Amino acid sequence: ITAITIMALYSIVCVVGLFGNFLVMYVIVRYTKMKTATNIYIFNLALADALATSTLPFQSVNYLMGTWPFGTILCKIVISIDYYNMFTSIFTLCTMSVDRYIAVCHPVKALDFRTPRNAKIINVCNWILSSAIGLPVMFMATTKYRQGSIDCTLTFSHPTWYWENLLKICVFIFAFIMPVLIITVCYGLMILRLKSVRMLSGSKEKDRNLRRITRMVLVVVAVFIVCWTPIHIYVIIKALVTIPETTFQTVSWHFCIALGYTNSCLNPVLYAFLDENFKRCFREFCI
Amino acid sequence: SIAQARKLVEQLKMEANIDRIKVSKAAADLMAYCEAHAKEDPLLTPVPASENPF
Amino acid sequence: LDQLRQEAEQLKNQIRDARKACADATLSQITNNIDPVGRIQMRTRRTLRGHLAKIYAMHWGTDSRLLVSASQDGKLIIWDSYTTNKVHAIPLRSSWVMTCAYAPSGNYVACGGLDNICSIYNLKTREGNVRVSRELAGHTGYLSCCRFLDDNQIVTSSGDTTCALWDIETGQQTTTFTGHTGDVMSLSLAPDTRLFVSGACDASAKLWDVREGMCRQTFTGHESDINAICFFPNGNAFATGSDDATCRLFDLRADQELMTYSHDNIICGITSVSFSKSGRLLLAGYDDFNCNVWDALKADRAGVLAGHDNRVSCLGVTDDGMAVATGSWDSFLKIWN
Amino acid sequence: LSAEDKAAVERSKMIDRNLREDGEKAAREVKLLLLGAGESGKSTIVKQMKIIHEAGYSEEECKQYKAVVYSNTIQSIIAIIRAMGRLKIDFGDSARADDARQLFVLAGAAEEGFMTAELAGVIKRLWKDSGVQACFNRSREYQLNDSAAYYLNDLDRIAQPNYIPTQQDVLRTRVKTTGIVETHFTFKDLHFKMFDVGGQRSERKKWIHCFEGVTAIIFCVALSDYDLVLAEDEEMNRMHESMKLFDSICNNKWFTDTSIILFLNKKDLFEEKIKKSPLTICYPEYAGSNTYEEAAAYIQCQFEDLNKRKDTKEIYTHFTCATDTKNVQFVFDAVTDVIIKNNLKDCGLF
Ligand SMILES: Nc1nc2c(ncn2[C@@H]2O[C@H](COP(=O)(O)OP(O)(O)=S)[C@@H](O)[C@H]2O)c(=O)[nH]1
Ligand SMILES: C=CCN1CC[C@]23c4c5ccc(O)c4O[C@H]2C(=O)CC[C@@]3(O)[C@H]1C5
Repeated sequence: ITAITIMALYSIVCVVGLFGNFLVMYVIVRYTKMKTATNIYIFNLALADALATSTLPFQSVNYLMGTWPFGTILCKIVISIDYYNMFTSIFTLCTMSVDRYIAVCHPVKALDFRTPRNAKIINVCNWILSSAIGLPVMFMATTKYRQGSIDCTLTFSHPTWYWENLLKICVFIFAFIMPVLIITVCYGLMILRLKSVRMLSGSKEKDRNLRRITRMVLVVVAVFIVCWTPIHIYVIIKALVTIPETTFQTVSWHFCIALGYTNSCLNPVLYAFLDENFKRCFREFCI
Repeated sequence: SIAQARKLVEQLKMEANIDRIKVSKAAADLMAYCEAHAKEDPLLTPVPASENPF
Repeated sequence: LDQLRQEAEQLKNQIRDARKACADATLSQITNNIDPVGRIQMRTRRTLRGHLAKIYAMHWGTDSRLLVSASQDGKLIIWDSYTTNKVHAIPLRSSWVMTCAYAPSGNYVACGGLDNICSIYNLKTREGNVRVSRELAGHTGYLSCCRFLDDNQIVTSSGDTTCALWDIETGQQTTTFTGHTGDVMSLSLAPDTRLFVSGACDASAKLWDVREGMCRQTFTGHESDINAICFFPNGNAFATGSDDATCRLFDLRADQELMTYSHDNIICGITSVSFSKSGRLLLAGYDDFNCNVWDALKADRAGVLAGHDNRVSCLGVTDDGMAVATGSWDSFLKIWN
Repeated sequence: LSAEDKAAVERSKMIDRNLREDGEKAAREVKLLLLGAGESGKSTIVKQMKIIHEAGYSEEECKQYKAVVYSNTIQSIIAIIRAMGRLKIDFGDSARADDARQLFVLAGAAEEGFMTAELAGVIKRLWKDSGVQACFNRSREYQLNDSAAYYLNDLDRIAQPNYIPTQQDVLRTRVKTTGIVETHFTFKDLHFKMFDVGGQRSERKKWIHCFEGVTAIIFCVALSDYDLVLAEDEEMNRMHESMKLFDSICNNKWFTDTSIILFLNKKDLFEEKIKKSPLTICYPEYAGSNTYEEAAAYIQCQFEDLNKRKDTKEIYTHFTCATDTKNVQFVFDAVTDVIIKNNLKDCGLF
């Protein structure tokens, strides 16, 4: 009995996440402030999070019922949007890392790429790359009305042993091996640049905000890594070691799925926890 | 000293002797100038995109 | 000896009841029938970026396309606001500059500040780069404002409570305007270029004749230092902005204040004032990161120009009146339509 | 989009490249703002930083100060003579009245100090008079130049026809300026720009926000002003005026993150003045002894108590004698080391 008393928490978390993401999208549009490249990157991350959390009730219907009456195209877009928010969140955080690298470590030439046109181009082409790598799961999504249960998991053409694990390996090596390594080496370069020598006696007022932004980006990256590592290592050890099934293994899997999904709701309260740009708007509207 | 104390008295002497028109007439003249040149003020009548160089 | 004040005060009373004698109406009472301007919003069409310190003063041009802006970083940038370019970047001998000016011919740029020297830089060298041509000296205080009259005469104001009219070629003070008991902070030139007003920290604005050289009228009413002044476009009124968070529209013919522009929950001083082409809209730069857009006849807030991180410090409306340029301490100029 | 105005864009790019280089250079320097009341030694500190961190003074720069030195000596001796009228002091000799009249006769010119043989003789004769020395010894009852004794004591070598000012002669020159005086030097691989607004006869409020963001404020307070008086109301002291000026500057909203370095200047006069004039003239509530160490510590304590942000910002106090190159050098080394370690404290990770 783990399905009747568990849907309320999922529904509350998903509605709080979508409300926070909607409030984030609301406070960047047609405002004189909220224009810089990092903030529109946070906009892109928030819309990806909103797209992730909008499909939480539609996924939870099959758990709270055991039947999938939604439709063929309906599961064609929920498994495709799941590879969306996994791939483009670590690539948005990857472009945040190279944005901070070209700002602090790099010289004043940072005022040659900070223009929002290049940031929008980077965001659009990043989504293009994510959709180009995610079109196979649009192509190969269907629902099978099996006698044991109903399922619409991803299938493969000519499986042998060349298409059932190469996808898992390629996803794992292009979600944590590729971008987290460059993120970690970029923060290493950032810390050595910032703490090998002293700092110039410049505009502290316009530098404390930059330091706070870098701190918030580092906190976002750290919470994303700690909330997305266990599910990926569980996937790898499931697909390679293939341990025999157990009750506590299933409990661990169902816990780590929610731990992976909770990033979409943790982020809007995270970057608004300590930041003066959103706090006065929140205080004005909360009255 | 005495020269400074006499300078502002001389200035107030030459300042109170001017002719003052009524507030109503001057304000009406300001109003009439406001309507007379209102059609050539792009801030009052903002064209969206046609003749604005910006 | 001590009986000069007891008749200076009766001269003041004569002035005040002569003003009250001809005050049978007011501007707000007769403009109850003119239609309101509604809400006048303006979008930032251009964002002139490239300064690295607090911009302190800017001035437009007669061609209404180029402009000059002076910043704390010792830079006079002569821009090209159509394409957002940087035509010139003049380095200053002293980075302490509080005012800048573009000549109406467009061939000269004045700057000045805490160095107490008004530097006239020639833009049409006919040989090479922009270099200094005149260094007008003689002030004993910070240069607060300077407007060109033509290529050979300039009017400046200083913190030694005097204004001056300089001949550039001889380099001397042709005329000196005294009478202020506080530091002059801003002067505005009349459109007919024969009179000019100047507001000082003694909470008063004085009207001066350039050709003769004496004060004619002294307008009071403000409760703090006047930081800004601007003639109404017909040359027969002028608005003043002060540190007591009010603007005032004084009239040279009625010799008194007609209108006050103020609102509750506004406590910051006014740094700049300017008028539109027709003078219907009065633009006032504030210290609360906003540039209010008042109606000069209804005394109500038509619009607001937000978008500056730091204090708005200088305003400018073009000769053809299309755009408003707003400088600020966050090193950004903004163009509005 | 394939236009002819590519030249304007390239010129703008060259402009912003040069401007970015200049901004990088300007962000990598230490800005010191010298503040304080009048006759507190700010310009002498400027000249000392010129001496230490540059070539000093050349033959032309020394020879251009000779007329100003002569004018300062003439002004100090005229002030000393004219103080006899307001102090009612009899001359030691009857010929000193004729000497004073002759001094007024030869000081008719108001362009520059001449200091001919006759002027040298008359000032030397007036300098040995007991009444003149007595009037100089009661200088606290009126206004006198602080370098009067130094200039008039070596009057024999000053008044030579081929006299060239030395480092101390240029250094102890009381000269009036109008604009802001800023000097450039380099020290400990750091460029220093120093500013002074002492000659700025204006309102301090209207430009004190122009120095927001400076690295340090060196507030020069002369210790020898405790026994002096102000000749405007006969109820205000120069030390109290300097104290309230420091209270304004230190607790100003523009200097929240500025290092305040107090320079308690003219301690060498304070040592020779504390033995005779008590500190109770300035502070009526003083209960300590009339010794130099306790009095200097008390003035430092009062100036530190003028602060209202002791738990956030620390005032770095140093005693200086601004005409001593070695003491100024040592105090400036301490100041630069404090600035450098506070800049390392500004370096952090987040
Ligand atoms: N005996 C003695 N005299 C000193 C010392 N330091 C400075 N002075 C003198 O004090 C006067 C005002 O100086 P200054 O011009 O800088 O004023 P200011 O710019 O602050 S308004 C100058 O004539 C200096 O010789 C010192 O240690 N000992
Ligand atoms: C934390 C939830 C994100 N999920 C996305 C889809 C999937 C998944 C993840 C990682 C890599 C995959 O290839 C992959 O496909 C799926 C799978 O095989 C089971 C685990 C997941 O539901 C999970 C994380």
